Amino acid sequence: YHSVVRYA
Amino acid sequence: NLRQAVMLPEGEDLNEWIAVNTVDFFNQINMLYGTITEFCTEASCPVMSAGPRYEYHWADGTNIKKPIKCSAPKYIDYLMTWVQDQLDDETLFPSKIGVPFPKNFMSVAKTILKRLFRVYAHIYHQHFDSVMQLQEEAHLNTSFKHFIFFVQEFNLIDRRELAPLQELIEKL
Ligand SMILES: [Zn+2]
Repeated sequence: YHSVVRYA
Repeated sequence: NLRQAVMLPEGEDLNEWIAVNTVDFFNQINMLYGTITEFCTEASCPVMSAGPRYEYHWADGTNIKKPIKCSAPKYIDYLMTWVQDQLDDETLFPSKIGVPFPKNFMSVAKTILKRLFRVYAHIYHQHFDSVMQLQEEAHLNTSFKHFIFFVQEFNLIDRRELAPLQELIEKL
């Protein structure tokens, strides 16, 4: 699981 | 002189130094966010973020292993209660003169610091105008600068975590 979701 | 004040003092124990500053930063951040809660609401901050490029989901890796998508106030509540717990944990943060710091203490502190950064990031990205409104920008800026100088000093947060404020960090 990943707590940080990055977007552009 | 902050660069000076964050260095490991004369014959001091690393773990104790980090433990002691971590407690203080938690308090600083708690104070600072406390001042703008009236403006950080489930309506204003539906998901926890550091601007639209960074969205955070709560997990503590023990009680909650699968991240929960939640509002900023909720995420930060999760976070602050969680940090408090650790700091109050006597096996983790010894206040006695008998308990040593656990073998993994550094990893424990780094994790707290990593997540505390996100509160700064949310404030700067989403509520700086409120911060100015309440005339607490000076408090915020000095606190953040101190926090960053300390983590840089002991390499406690890695660059990709700091990215949401890389530009601001560079101007310190
Ligand atoms: Zn907010």
